[PDB]
Amino acid sequence: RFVFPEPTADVNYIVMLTCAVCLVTYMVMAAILHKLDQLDASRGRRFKYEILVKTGWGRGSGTTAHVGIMLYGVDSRSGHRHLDGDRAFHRNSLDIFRIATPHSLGSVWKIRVWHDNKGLSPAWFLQHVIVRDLQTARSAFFLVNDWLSVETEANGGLAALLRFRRLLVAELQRGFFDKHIWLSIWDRPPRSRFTRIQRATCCVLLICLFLGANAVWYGAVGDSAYSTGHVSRLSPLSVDTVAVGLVSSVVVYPVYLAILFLFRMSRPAWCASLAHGLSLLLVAVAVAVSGWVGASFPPGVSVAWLLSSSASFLASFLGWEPLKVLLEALYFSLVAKRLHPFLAKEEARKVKRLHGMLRSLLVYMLFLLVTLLASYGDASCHGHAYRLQSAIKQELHSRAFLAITRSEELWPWMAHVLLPYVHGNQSSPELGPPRLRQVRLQEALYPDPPGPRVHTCSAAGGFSTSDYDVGWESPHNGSGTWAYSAPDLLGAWSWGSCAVYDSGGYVQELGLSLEESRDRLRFLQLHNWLDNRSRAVFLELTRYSPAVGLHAAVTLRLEFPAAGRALAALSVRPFALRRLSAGLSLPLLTSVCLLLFAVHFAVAEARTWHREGRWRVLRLGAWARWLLVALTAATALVRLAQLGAADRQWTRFVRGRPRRFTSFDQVAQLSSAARGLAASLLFLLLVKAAQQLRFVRQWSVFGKTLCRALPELLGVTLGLVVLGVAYAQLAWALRLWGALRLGAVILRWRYHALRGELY
Amino acid sequence: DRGTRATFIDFSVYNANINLFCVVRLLVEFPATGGVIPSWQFQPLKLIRYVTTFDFFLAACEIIFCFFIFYYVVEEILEIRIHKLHYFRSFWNCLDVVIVVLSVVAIGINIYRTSNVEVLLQFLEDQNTFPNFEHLAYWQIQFNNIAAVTVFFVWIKLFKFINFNRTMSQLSTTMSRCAKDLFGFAIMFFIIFLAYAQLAYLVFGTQVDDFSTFQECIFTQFRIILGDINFAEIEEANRVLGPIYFTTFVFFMFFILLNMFLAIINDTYSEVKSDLAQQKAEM
Amino acid sequence: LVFGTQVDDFSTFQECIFTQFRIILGDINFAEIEEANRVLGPIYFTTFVFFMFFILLNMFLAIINDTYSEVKSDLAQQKAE
Amino acid sequence: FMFFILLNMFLAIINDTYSEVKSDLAQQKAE
Amino acid sequence: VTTFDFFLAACEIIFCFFIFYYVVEEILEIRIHKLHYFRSFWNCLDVVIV
Ligand SMILES: C[C@@H](CO)CCC[C@@H](C)[C@H]1CC[C@H]2[C@@H]3[C@@H](O)C=C4C[C@@H](O)CC[C@]4(C)[C@H]3CC[C@]12C
Repeated sequence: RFVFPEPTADVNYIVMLTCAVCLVTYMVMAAILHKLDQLDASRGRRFKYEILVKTGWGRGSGTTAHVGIMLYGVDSRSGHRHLDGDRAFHRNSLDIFRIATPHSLGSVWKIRVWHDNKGLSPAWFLQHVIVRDLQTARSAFFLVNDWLSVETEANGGLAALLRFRRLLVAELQRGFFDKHIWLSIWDRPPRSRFTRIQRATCCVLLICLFLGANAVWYGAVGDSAYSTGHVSRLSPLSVDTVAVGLVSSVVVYPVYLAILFLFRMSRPAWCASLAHGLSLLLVAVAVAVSGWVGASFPPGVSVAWLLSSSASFLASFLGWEPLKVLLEALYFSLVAKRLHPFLAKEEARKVKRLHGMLRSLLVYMLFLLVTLLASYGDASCHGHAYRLQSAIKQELHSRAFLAITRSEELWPWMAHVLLPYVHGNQSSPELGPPRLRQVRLQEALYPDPPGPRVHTCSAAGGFSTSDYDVGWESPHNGSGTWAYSAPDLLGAWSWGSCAVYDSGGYVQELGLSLEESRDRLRFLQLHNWLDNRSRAVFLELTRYSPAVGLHAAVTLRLEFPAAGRALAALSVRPFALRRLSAGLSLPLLTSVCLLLFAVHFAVAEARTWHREGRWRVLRLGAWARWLLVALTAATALVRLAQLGAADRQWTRFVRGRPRRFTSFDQVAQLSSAARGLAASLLFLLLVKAAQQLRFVRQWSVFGKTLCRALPELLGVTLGLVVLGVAYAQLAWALRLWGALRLGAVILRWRYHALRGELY
Repeated sequence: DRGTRATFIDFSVYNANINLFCVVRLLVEFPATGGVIPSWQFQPLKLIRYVTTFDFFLAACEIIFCFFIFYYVVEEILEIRIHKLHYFRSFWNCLDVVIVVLSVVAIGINIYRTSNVEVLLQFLEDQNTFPNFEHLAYWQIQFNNIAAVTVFFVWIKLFKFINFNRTMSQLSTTMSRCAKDLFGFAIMFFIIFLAYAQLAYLVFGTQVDDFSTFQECIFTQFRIILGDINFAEIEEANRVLGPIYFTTFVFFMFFILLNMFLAIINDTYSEVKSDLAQQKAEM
Repeated sequence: LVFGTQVDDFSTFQECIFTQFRIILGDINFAEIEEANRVLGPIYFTTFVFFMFFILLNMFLAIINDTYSEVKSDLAQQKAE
Repeated sequence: FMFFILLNMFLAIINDTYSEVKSDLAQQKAE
Repeated sequence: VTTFDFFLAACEIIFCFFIFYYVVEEILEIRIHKLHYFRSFWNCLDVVIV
């Protein structure tokens, strides 16, 4: 019930890219958490009004005591300092509680306090914190405010025999976002010792272990349920992928609980510094095994593995960690039943900025991952495409075709090199007969004076659309033998030299076998099919290679700038015919994920548009956001359109394969465009990754010295262009002008000034 | 048949005048998409070294080289253990470890390969059978690829020894101080370089054959930087994104990005010289 | 050491120096450098252009750019002295 | 002597002309 | 018919966008900002050019 496959060497880039992204995000997040933890370490030793407990209820109190105060309430919790006063807690030594406690909820039960001293004390009981409404009014200035003792029952709202409910609610409210590992890298309570950074190590350990376990199960266990393979459709049954995700998460959970237990309660003297090492091994091993088991995935289970990993991550975030914190709270409540679970205020905005950067980083990394998948999901049938197109160009004698001018050697060319290429013993299986759609114009051309061409082609007119007969025009009885064959609205725009062409014109099927096709070719040659105006010829058939699984649209074009001379151009476009009805292939998943990101960016833009109101125009940020959204939406829509068009064309073909053509060319166009756009989109992201390099004190100048000198560079470019247009208005240059290294002096001066202004 | 995918032809020659075997291998590859791809390899091995006095001279120099590398590794272990620990913030000691590692790898390869010559003896038993010299040529190539990098670093290390007057010392100071800040711009420039590389690979990497591979894209960009490649084929490859890419690359990374390197060096040298000149107004 | 047997442009030693000088003028071939040694050849080519056109040829200009300004300043001050 | 020692004096002259123009303009407009 | 006149068409589109930007920018200088103040010889060119 196990197998060591090692079948092939063709690596699967999906797992490698996912692992690389998951480690890079961990590295950068740890870099941020380093400073976010150094701030807390320095701070190791409004929310409401000015709390004031200045009282003189007692005397002769030359001792010390600690008065802890807890600001209860959801999303806000913080302790308080000791009972230090103005005269060392002595007679009438009580000051206002002006302690930094930024945690305070709304009109909720934000009241909790306790006292701990060296045994007992005199009748020195400060009344309460007299803070009603001065800054935020988290509560009113009214309480019991009388004599008390140790462990004061400071209950409130806006014996205690029922310790159970109170203990459970307090423990849950304190640990519902601290023990929960996932969203705890933001809400770590101060004065703790869990270090604020190894929390990220636990998260990366979970991610890598999930990836490794899922990669092992997919393509390493197919004996017990042999349900995988050809009988397993990659489409999510919603009964199976979730199940394997859940079982993987459950089985991997205990080692996480062991490594966390070794982390928590370690200062156990110094074992924490060992634990990191363990992690830096295990994740690597996990990545390693992925890089060994994922190399031989069939091309359909890769999306299933991603879905399983996502489900596994979402499972351990929607109840498993809450279950752990709940059981911990019950264990604490039922075991030992513990009863207690401008100078220096600028740092608040720094912490807010760091939290914002940390939150945006995850979205950036997810977007980078999804666009990397959309780009390089099939970055293995890419060199094969180049080899296939080169081979097709070579065996068609492209050089011999690109060097013909007269409109007479075309027939010997086709009869000698093309027809033997189409037919034969085996001879490169074709998947489709050829076609000879042809345009006439009806606006008879005349030869130019002696000389090949003076400037360009000209004398265009209205393309003919009528019907004709053998030879040419003679409709006598009924429909013409050479019908117009009206153009389809999908598949056109070859964009030749003289004009932009379309898929309309008079066609020829060019037979099926070599003998009949050759005879018909000669028959139409002698009857003057191609000697008249006949702007274009448009020979284009097909190609398909089963070994790699790639189709190729081949198009040959001879164009007539003048009667007697031609111009040759060929285009071989390789692509992969992936239908939309093929299930949940990776391009479809990436397309439906990119639309969600586009919608998110649009929502985030409108939420600020309507918050600031209108006239937010004239800001570069809005234009940049609205162009990024448009680019993402265009990419997704073009990919989806290509997927739909492929299915449409394939169905049309399989309908009438014997004697149809079906012109797959349009698909080859869209597959190109959908591959270009994404290639640009990723580019933008990469450029952004350069700019965010400015978050280093030493390297922040490289952006300032380039944003400051922009007007000068534009002025120099303006000088260049005006001298360039002058150079032609009197009727090299660019080289000599660019050899001046003009921008260098401006950049040097700006750099010197910025460095001088940096100290 | 149609199923074949590769063909090899192998032989070797002696050329008894000088003492140098020459092994010849010819490969022909048949891709599944059709076509033929040839390749060749001629390797001048030497296996009967000890004939002339110069050979004994070379052996003696090899022994002395082993003694020298042993001396260096001993004096490096002594320094790492019996002196300052974690002395890696120098770049003058991180160079010694590289040199000694490369040298010991070269010596290990030489001991592995030179001591392995029994195939020659087997051929000399009966000389009507194909000799198997393929492994020896591979290991000779690997040994050359290591020695050629070892000598480079040995030559590079000489820069430590040139501070014998004011001018060389100040040039060294300028060159060292200008490395801490050039590092950031180098990273930010290589990021954009790789962005262009991947864009070109994705767009033109199917019909140009100069962009047919990522490293080929990098080499093509470097050649364009030198000023060697012209876009006379890119328009045929693509007319929309071809000239746009070419113009943007040749404008942003040859008129703007490439001058920050000049600016940083110019400013660093100026401030260093000014500081060293002011160092005389106090004395 | 790497290309001194099969390119024919690095056969002798001085030939290597002259070939590098021609590379400085932008006259590289690269059709044989990459096929004579697929690894360690392109590495040499790439690390040679980054350490010459970016670093080591921007240092002569820096010295000649600083000294010219310094000498003009001193000479103008002396003339106005 | 043509690419290293003689080409760069031209660039130095251009650089000095730019710097002098900048300094003179700054002095005039800040006077 | 050419591969250069399309660049000219793109430049014309960019020019139309720039004119839209300058016309959507000038109306605010008369409505929100104090109006009937053109004795500057600078607000004069801004409107006549548009
Ligand atoms: C405000 C300040 C900072 O304190 C920024 C400095 C910007 C400034 C150097 C820039 C802004 C526009 C540029 C000119 C261009 O518009 C057309 C030309 C014509 C050409 O024949 C020669 C060159 C020249 C004059 C340009 C000279 C430099 C200029 C004046």
